[PDB]
Amino acid sequence: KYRREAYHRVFVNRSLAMEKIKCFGFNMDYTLAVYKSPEYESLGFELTVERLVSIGYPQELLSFAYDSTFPTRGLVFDTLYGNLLKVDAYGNLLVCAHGFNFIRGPETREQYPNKFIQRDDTERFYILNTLFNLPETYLLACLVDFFTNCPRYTSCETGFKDGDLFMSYRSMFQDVRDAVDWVHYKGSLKEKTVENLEKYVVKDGKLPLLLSRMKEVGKVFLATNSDYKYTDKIMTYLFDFPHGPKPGSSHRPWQSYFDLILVDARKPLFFGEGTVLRQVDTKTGKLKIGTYTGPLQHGIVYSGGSSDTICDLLGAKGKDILYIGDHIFGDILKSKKRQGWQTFLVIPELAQELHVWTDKSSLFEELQSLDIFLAELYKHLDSSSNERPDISSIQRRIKKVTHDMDMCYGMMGSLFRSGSRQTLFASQVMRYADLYAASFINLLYYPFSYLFRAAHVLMPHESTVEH
Amino acid sequence: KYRREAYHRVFVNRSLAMEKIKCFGFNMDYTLAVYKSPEYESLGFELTVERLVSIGYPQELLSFAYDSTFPTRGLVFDTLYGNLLKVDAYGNLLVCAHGFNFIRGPETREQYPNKFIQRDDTERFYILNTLFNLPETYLLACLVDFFTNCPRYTSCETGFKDGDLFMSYRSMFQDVRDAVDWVHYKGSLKEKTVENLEKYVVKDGKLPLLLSRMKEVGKVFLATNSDYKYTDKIMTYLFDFPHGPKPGSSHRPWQSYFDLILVDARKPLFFGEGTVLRQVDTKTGKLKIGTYTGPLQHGIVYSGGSSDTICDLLGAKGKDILYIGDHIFGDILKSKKRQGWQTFLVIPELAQELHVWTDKSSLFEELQSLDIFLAELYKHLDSSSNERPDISSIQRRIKKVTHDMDMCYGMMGSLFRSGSRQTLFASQVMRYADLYAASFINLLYYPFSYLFRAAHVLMPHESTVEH
Amino acid sequence: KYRREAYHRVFVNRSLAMEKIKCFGFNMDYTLAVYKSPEYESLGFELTVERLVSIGYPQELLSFAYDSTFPTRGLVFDTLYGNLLKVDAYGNLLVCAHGFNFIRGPETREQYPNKFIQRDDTERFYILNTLFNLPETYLLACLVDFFTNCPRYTSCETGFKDGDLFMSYRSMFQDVRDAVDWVHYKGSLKEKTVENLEKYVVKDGKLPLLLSRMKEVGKVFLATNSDYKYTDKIMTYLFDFPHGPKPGSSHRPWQSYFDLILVDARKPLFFGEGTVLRQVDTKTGKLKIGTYTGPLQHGIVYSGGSSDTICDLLGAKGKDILYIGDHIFGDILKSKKRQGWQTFLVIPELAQELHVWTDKSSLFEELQSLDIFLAELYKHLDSSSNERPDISSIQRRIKKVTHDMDMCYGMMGSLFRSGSRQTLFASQVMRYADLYAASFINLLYYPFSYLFRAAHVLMPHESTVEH
Amino acid sequence: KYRREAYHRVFVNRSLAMEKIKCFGFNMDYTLAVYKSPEYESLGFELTVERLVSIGYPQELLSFAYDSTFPTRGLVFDTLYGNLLKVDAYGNLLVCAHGFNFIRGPETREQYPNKFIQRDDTERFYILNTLFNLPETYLLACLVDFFTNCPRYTSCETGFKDGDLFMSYRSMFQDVRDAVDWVHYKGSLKEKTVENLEKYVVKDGKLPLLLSRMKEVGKVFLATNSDYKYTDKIMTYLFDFPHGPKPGSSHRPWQSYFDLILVDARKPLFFGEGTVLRQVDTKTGKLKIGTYTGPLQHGIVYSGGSSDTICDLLGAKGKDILYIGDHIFGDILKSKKRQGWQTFLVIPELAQELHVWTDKSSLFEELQSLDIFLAELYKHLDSSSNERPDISSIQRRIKKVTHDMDMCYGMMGSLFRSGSRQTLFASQVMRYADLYAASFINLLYYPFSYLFRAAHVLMPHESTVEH
Ligand SMILES: [Mn+2]
Ligand SMILES: [Mn+2]
Ligand SMILES: [Mn+2]
Ligand SMILES: [Mn+2]
Repeated sequence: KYRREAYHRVFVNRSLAMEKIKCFGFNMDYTLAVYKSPEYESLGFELTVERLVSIGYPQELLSFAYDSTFPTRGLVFDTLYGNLLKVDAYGNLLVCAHGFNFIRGPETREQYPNKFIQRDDTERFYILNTLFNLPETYLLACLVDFFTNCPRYTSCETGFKDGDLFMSYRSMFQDVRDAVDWVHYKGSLKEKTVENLEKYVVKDGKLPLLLSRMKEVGKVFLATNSDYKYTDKIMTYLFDFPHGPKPGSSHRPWQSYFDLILVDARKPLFFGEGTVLRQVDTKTGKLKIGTYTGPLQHGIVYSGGSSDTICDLLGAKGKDILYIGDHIFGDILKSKKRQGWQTFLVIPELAQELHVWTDKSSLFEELQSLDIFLAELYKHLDSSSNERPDISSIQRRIKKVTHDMDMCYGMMGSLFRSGSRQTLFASQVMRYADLYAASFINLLYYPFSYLFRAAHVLMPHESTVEH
Repeated sequence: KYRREAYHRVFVNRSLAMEKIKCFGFNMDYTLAVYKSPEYESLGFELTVERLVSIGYPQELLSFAYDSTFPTRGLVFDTLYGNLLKVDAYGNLLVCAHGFNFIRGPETREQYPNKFIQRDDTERFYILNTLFNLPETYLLACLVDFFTNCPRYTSCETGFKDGDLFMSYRSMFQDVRDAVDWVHYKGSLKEKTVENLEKYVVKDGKLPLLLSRMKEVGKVFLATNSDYKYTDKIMTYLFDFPHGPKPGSSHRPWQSYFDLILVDARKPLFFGEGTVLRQVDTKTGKLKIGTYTGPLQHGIVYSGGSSDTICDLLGAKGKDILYIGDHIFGDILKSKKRQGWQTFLVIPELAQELHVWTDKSSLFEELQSLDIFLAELYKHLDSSSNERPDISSIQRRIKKVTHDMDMCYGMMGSLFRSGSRQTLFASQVMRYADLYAASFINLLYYPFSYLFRAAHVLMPHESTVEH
Repeated sequence: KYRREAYHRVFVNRSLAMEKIKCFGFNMDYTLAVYKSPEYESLGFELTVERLVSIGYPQELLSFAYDSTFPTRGLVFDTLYGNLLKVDAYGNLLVCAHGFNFIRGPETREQYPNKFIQRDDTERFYILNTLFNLPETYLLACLVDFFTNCPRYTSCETGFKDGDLFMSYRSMFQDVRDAVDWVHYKGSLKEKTVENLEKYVVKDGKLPLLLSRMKEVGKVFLATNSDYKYTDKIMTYLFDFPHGPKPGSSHRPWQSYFDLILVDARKPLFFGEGTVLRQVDTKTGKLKIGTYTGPLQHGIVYSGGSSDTICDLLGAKGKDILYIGDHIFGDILKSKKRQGWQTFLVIPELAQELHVWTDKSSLFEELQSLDIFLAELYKHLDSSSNERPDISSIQRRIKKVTHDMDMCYGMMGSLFRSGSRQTLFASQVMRYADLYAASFINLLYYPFSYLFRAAHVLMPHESTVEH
Repeated sequence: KYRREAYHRVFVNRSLAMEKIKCFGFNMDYTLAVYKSPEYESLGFELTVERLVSIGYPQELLSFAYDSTFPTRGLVFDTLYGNLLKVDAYGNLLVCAHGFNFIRGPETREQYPNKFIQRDDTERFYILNTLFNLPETYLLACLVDFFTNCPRYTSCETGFKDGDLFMSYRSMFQDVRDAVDWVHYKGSLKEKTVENLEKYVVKDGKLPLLLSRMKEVGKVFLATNSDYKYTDKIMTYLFDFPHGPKPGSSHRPWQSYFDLILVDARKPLFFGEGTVLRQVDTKTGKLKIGTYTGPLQHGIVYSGGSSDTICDLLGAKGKDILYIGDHIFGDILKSKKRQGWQTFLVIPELAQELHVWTDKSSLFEELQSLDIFLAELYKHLDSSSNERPDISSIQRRIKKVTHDMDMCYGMMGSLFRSGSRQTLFASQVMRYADLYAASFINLLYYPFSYLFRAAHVLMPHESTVEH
């Protein structure tokens, strides 16, 4: 079967007829504005450590340097025990690292009955799904690791003693949750991003190309959580080329690419009741007291609003809308809110994941062989056979190799799978995302008539027995 | 790769080393005692209809004949709208049946906001998961269909006018809930099973052979929900052969195969608090005055108890126990109760579903040809090229062929999937079962040294890109 | 101030000028047709018990005798714990009865977190508001009590073991819900009422006198939920006197008193969408082939319809209509449906409750003496003085005397209050009813020019400080 | 019966034994810290207008001067129509003012079907319950009034046109909700309060007196939403006297009056799950990284936390706690959260209310007379009488007089009642408050042994018929 080159591919959870698509919606941060890596994470990391120091934390935090090779996205911080957990779709622990000390085997079960956590218990466990969580994730490890090995800190099971005062991982987590939040919304993160854009944000003429062709088959809108001063800066840079969509054409403003522009969306509340629909005065970047209602002329820019409001202005309905973004949402209203958008989920980790999947075929093959052999020793055996062939050295070599394969993805494994088992993150992707790729940009390699036909997912009795 | 024949396979969700199994636990009903189909469904069906009529439902209910080709296990009854729903792992409706009229396409949105249900509502939706639910599934369809088309009944959104009386589907469903309950627990269902065991229950000497071999390598126990009177009749019939485990050998009683036997288990409550541990007078079948607990001397038959008590009585830890059964439980206590068994789930539908996967390969292969060709019509295309090639006709042949395939399994399709999407049921199997096969009997084809290595389950970007 | 005798009074929640009333609407059942007590309760009680037994409840249910001294109208059945709850306007438990054992003091907290229920849960709690609910109230108590104390039944938190069967209170309640429904709508309850009208229904010539006088000053209509067959029997019995309105005058048919008559009203649905407006063939009692709508010529008897259609047929606006009845509705459409009637609510308990307020004044006055004295023991005291005067004994005499008072109204006390706190029922009366009396008949003592001026309802700082 | 002087009285909704009280909890803002009136409201008003001007609103807003005689607490802003509504306990409109134009009579019904609003519809209606709402309330009127009469503004039904731009009352309301919030939490409101304390906050040596006696019979805690820098300033001023509790005694720090001090409570979330329990470093007023757990020694000061945490540290249970405050809470968790505090609700408006109730007895009397007379004209009348005595001039004089009585409380009537009918605010008081007074300070006139015995609330048939 013909398939495009792996790195251009859009992958398909649920089938989707692109001719049917009338409106393309865009997330900005980490979707059109891909922040550069590991620079941007380093930036967030350092400002968060500097905020933690300024509010009391010890100076050794300034020795911390963000390491992009530790965190995998989607881990669970357990504020009871201070652990970064990699669980599966149902709650089973696949990885448990205390600080940087990976708890391997039976001693996990000591803390976690049945190697199992009830991931609905959000008072105890915080999911770290988003791309911005990456620094917070490495940081939580650094903090747990440092205090655990710092002689002036007595480690107990839920935190650390220091004389009369006790700092629990729950208190420690909230300080980190505050700092992070403070950095995003009151620190210099936006500011220092906007003043060295070439170091932090990607630029690529494929962005104005693809959006322009999208605008010839349908409408294009932007629904971003950032304000207008931030969005104007970021979007001006992404469209700063000495031409427009194609070489030779005049450059045009980034606004000219969107039928509707909405900032201050307040997602996910955006997707329910919303906030009052407001309008931004594009000169001050402040909200106008008035708001222009009616037709959909260009030059207007909205703040607040609702999915319904955006859908009414565009004159669409949910299934006419392909929402393109890096965030995974719930369906807490899908059973009442009659309107339901399609989804394209951006998953940047896929780029390096696909490199491992190809550039490391020797480990996938050699696992295939150790399983061939295994399935051969037991060939002529049934329950009558009482032979116990030694397979320890084999069972050893499968661990060492699937661990090697794991570590190709970094110290916390693949985003989508630990060893054989799938992650909780993979399931949310399969639940939420009709389409997904490493960047939406890969839509450029598909015609807008394209029929995306879902990939079959097989249960064991389907993947391992022939027709 | 070498694989055992499809109909002897045990399938592996999570990997398992059998050499580490020190106890084999058995469900009785629909595990060891496979009731014959469609006879046993019919017998429950007719007694339930007969119980309903004896409380006032019209005499036309007696014209019903149970029909095995309609129900698929695991469907959801909507008590609001009187519909049988086949949903996916996340709540997406795959199939809506009001009685026998299948709601196809857009008028499902009319009743279900995004073709979606919030299946966490155990006041509106009822899962029909179990093999005993099959009659009650088909009954619900018949009842809603009859009152819909009976001229003397006015049909409403949420029920029927029965003259001056309003019969809500929810009130009608609880009537069917109580009748099934009453028939199983107080009617003639058990008695009419015992007095014609050959008509209702499967027999096979493979059962004592296997259980004899399990007792060579580990302890063996029976934890059933039935009473000892019924359990003696059933287990004695199943072991009525003019020889013991092998041919030529002396027959031994069915008790002799179990180091522990437990009736009145009251699962799932069994698996948490439980009930008081009782001891059955094997003679009367009534409970003893006390309970001689202590040594594991076979001859004692317990009533009630808890998972905890079995493990103590057998002197074993959870991970030593492989619990063999046909019921899917939830991990509601997995995060606290330090003891957690391994599981083998018996899924009988697998036999005839494996038949369709093999004797209907004309359809799988043709759908694949329609997918090779589809991919070929778009080989040289991109967002640049604006050809709109007509695919509607071939896009019609894919519907008819996936409908034909879905219909190879009955009117509600495969247990595990609808066309391409996986069923809620498939995912509950995935969460619960370490191993699964059409019958537990299939263990007989594997050495008890076997390493069951799990099947890789691929995401779209895994199944669709090469190494 | 001059007031009419207590037993002739009409009480005023919201003020009303009768001279502005242009239509008088009548509920039939338990308004115009006051069923005799305890005979009619008994007759429904015995048929419901007899319906339950015919579907499998034990024969001891036939030993039950309906007992008028137990139930108070407006109680809440908890389907979880099988309790009859008397709560206040905000959800505070005043009284908890498991069967006939009254839960007093601290073990109510054991079942109810703050002696409180979230009465918005129409899946767990059921309000028993209506005069037809009285039998079903007492029945629920008997049933829970019998299975609690019957030796062959094991009692659980949420139900009973009926041998191998679990009978939940919720499942037991819906059985009683359907039986009452069936008895009213399909059993012999109506027929056994018609064939001994003198035993079951009150008669009084004050009824035609009043309705004759209303027709002098305004239009008059009947909007009942019963059918015309039943309505003819009932209304003809009520008007069977050997004279018309006054003595000496010629009798006239019961129809002659109504400008419009409406059966099969299907209230409350009547009050919104409604049903199609139908016309009854007065001869057969079956529906005509069509409906001759138009002029208001008396002789036409309608079926179905809506509040809207009555107003159109009478050519009147809501505020012209005074709806006389015994049922309390909710303001679920009051904020949109521009049409809203005035209301007179019939509360029969008021007769004997007015008796206790007058013939038990020995108790009210003594409680007041205990309050004068209590206030006297603390006259010269403040946060300065630290005397702790012993009041426990007098604080005991206040309990026994408020219990004695509460018991002057039956085992569940007054309809409107428990000791000092007001009942949920009292506040629903307050929300719904403009006027209220023990019977609508009491209008007869007021001129149709009367200005009903509302009673001031004082807050503590109003009732307890002088001008 | 003996009663203390009206202005010293504590009023009693539900009975409460003060000997039973172990812990006294305190709200700060508007409870211990009574802000002076109308100065403090003026202050908030002006800063909010200045914030509205700075973000775009027209300069004429600076002409606004806060008028304390317009707002009554507890009104409903309807963002659809821009109306301040005074409704009753169930949704019935008692007052409707558009800006300063009081809609009186039938034209209300044009906008409000049945003079009724569904007050649960919080997307449309905002309740203005709190003391801080007073300026926002007057302001909403000023804004609606100004734009309505400003020639350059075209008034429509849901807002105002100004050429191409439309400003809806919903957009207008959110700007006011923002400004207000901004003033409280980022403007100079706290700041300018703290720098002229003698103009804004009341001081009274009865505060340290009463708290000291409370500390001799039980524990005292503070649970305030303000931070520690604000709380220290405010509390130091309230206890700035040249003595301690009594004349002649040494002054002691305000902290010495509390066993537990909690700031940053985040009520009402405080009363559910809470926030992490933190500790404040009393020198910086910033949060310590550590937190001291264990005994309850003085010198420690908490931030965040939970009702449960405060209750555990104090070693109490809900009914041991009398929570003293000016805010009215819901019981959204009262049906699950096992712990439930008693309540003392501070209602400052009561001071002036009680002056009207006494200093204006001539209007209450003259209404009593017009009702005596009314009840006399209709004395010798029944339904036989067809006399229509003219009572228009009387019915006129009752309106003019109950309007005069109303206006003694200000332009929007009493806090607790409009004319005869009670307000929605009065009902929440009766639901939430076990005790209430104009200031908690009145506890000083009651012994701590005092039994507060609820005031009887009477239904019409109880207040108007004798024993
Ligand atoms: Mn984003
Ligand atoms: Mn079973
Ligand atoms: Mn009625
Ligand atoms: Mn306050």
